[PDB]
Amino acid sequence: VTTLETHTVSLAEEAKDDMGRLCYLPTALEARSKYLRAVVNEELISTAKVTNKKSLAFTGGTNGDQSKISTAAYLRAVKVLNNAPYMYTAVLGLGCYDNAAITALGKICADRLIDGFFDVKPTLTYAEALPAVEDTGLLGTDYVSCSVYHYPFSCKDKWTQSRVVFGLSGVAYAAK
Amino acid sequence: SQYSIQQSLGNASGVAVSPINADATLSTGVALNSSLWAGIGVFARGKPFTVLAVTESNYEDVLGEPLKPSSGSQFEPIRHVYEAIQQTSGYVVRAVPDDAKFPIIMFDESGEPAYSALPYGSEIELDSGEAFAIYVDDGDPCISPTRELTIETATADSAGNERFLLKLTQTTSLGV
Repeated sequence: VTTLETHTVSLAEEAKDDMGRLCYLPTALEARSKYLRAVVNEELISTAKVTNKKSLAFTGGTNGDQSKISTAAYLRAVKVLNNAPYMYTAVLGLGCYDNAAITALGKICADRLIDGFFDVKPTLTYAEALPAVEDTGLLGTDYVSCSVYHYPFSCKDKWTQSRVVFGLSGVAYAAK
Repeated sequence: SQYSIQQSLGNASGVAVSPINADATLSTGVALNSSLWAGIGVFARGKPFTVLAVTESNYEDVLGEPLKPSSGSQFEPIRHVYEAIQQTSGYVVRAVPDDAKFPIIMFDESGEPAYSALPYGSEIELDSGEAFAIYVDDGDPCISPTRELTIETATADSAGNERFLLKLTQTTSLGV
């Protein structure tokens, strides 16, 4: 058991710290803690009481099965990338092989005049690797700023020392 | 995000870029016009059988793409004018035989379009139908690249006069 942080806070609607910091419950929580958010009923905050509680652990929450990945999540993330108000000159496949997502990112690269680092399935032998370029659908005069990568080999894990296979797209990005 | 840069540009208050071109030429200079020259010639574009004042700034397109020398002996005028432009401007007159034909686009009372081509010098008239018509006599074949128009009705003025926007465009065989 290792502690992380502790914060005092007052339930008062106009709660203030001795240094003047805001002690309002959700406001103080978002101001200090980067891990917990709270919702407080305005009609019950006045009558809300406190108690001494120990070992309060969240239950029932989990990410579920991360193996199953949806094109809807892919496109939503692409939308987030587009709407991000920060500069970024390079994008990565980063282990994504969904054709629709690849096409979406290719269109993003085209319409933002940026560089793309798409990667294909490493398991594809050279026989089926060649048609995979056409299967990408990014072939053309517009999607020329991007690049497509493949890694037809097997390596050893640094951490678990296991026979593993993963693309060289990030390695190439780091090299350039 | 809006920070992305598009390729097609309009009237909106923004700055972006046009698609890349590689098959283009350019030449800078200011005509001294100490001595002035003129003569006959055959060129892409340009109103035939009419004196045309051409300088170092505009001859590149107003004279059009220089013609292939293998095509007869028609490289003589283009070579000569390119030689003469580095010193002064000219008042060239373009001459074409009867084989030269310009396109005409007729528009009916309800806006239906129709295509035609007629030899230069000949004047076209409007019959009982076909409310009006337009034509280009600039000497451009409009085949390589081709010239297109777009019509879109818009809001009226204070008088309520029906208005529409017209947009002229040049489209290359490649797709630019």
